[PDB]
Amino acid sequence: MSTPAVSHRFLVNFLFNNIPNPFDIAFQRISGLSRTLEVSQHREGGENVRNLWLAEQVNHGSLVLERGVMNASPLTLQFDRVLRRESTQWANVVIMLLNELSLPVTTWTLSHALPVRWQMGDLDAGSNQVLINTLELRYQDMRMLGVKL
Amino acid sequence: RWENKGWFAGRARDLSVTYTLFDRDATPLRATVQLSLVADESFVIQQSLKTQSAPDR
Repeated sequence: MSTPAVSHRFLVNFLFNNIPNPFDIAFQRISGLSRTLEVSQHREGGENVRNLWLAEQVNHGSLVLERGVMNASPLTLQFDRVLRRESTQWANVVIMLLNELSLPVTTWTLSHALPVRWQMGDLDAGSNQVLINTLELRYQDMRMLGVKL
Repeated sequence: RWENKGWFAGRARDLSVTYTLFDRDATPLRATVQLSLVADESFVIQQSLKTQSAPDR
């Protein structure tokens, strides 16, 4: 059987409408994409032994990203504009894992992602650590691709 | 001992049954009744309690 996919190589591509060039930014800690369907349980009168689950509404999670405090990229300059309320532009994000050669084995492809939260790491006098800042986006739809679905 | 007697007379102002469980053919087999009554005693008992307080001697 083919070997499963490990989780320490990944590219992320962003495409805003403010910014003319699509840019690719390296992260440390992409959190993880959930997708819940939100059923509800109904209880019938004469039926006491089975359950009844009724499908309603697909809920998508959130894209939480982590990287170090490095030079100003086109994405930390873009969260600065949205969190100062100077723009409300959102982007189409493409996230993909890479195998041993270079090849994309799975792709996640988020749509209309909106920057909603910046979170700075701690400043501590005895710490021995890189200052990590936490970024967080809310998207509208999600569409996973690739050969390793 | 009800209000001052060993019984509570009266008529039913209100009643509400709310069946909550059933069966496959729906024999109900759970009820939760919510009674509510009024006082309405008889006239012989009310006249007897009156003569026990100041019977005009």
